Amino acid sequence: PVKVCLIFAGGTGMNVATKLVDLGEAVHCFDTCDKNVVDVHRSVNVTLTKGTRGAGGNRKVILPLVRPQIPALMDTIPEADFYIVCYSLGGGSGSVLGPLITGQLADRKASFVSFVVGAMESTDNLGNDIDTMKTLEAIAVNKHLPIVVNYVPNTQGRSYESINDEIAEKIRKVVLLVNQNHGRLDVHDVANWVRFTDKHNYLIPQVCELHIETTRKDAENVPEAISQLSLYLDPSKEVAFGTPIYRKVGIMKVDDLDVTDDQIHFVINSVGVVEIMKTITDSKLEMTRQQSKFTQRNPIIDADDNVDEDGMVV
Ligand SMILES: Nc1nc2c(ncn2[C@@H]2O[C@H](COP(=O)(O)OP(=O)(O)O)[C@@H](O)[C@H]2O)c(=O)[nH]1
Ligand SMILES: [Mg+2]
Repeated sequence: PVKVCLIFAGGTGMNVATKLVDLGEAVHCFDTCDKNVVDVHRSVNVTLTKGTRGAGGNRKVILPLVRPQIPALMDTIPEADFYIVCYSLGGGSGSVLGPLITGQLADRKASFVSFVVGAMESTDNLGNDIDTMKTLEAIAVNKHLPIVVNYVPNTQGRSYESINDEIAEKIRKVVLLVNQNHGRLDVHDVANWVRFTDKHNYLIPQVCELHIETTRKDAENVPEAISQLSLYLDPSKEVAFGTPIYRKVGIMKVDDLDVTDDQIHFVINSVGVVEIMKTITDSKLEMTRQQSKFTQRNPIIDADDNVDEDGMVV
């Protein structure tokens, strides 16, 4: 089984994919149309679904069209010791394909994390965010498995180019983490970090946040940490901080040119998902208020107007 499989879905998904082209065969893209297919995508895997050809937008409309086709997509995905799934919560295709695929990985009893974007353009985007987050929490519950995600809100003002750019970087860091070439760091360890419910049975499988941090201080400030996993380049600087239920260390190799940071900390928690939802729901609400506070003029035809079948008023 390959070391890591990288799944992207939808527009955002493939846009983030173009920056990870150098990983070639490890990258698998999926969309409902080719709207976002560029040239650097031939260096990687690409699959589009039938019947759909890129419309919504609408997840309710896309789901039943793509559901039957999932078995087939799964076949285009080899066994892996870890997976990364990436897509937007805001659109219609990524926010369907992604969770559908996520559900299959969970039946592979696989070890995986997800990178998702909070789209913030419209009450469509916002509404979709909520539904997809809700979807992910239902899968967690039904499959009894934490659904671990790095959440990136499209902060007002900031360019998608920029937002995509940091997601790419965070993905590399996870690719490093699971590149199996560390000291003390087992493949079984990594599974136990991200699938903490398998051994910690008193804990509740739910949607969790993944925090990636390059300082000990930054990691400690992650609230109500559940499951930590640290990489050190200088083993001496190793410190056990915070209060996670699960903690595991590995050591990095200096001759590894992947290593671009003195120390990386991968911290899963869940308490912060509440606020994410509060923000998103409050945004939708404030927009929705102005939407239904808008008023239009009365018509400029009335019942004295002779109107034919084509709408002609002569
Ligand atoms: N960060 C980021 N956000 C994007 C990008 N493209 C689109 N968006 C935002 O994400 C939402 C969904 O877009 P898209 O990924 O094309 O949806 P999908 O293909 O139907 O799954 C849009 O409404 C925008 O809010 C991107 O490349 N990066
Ligand atoms: Mg699209």
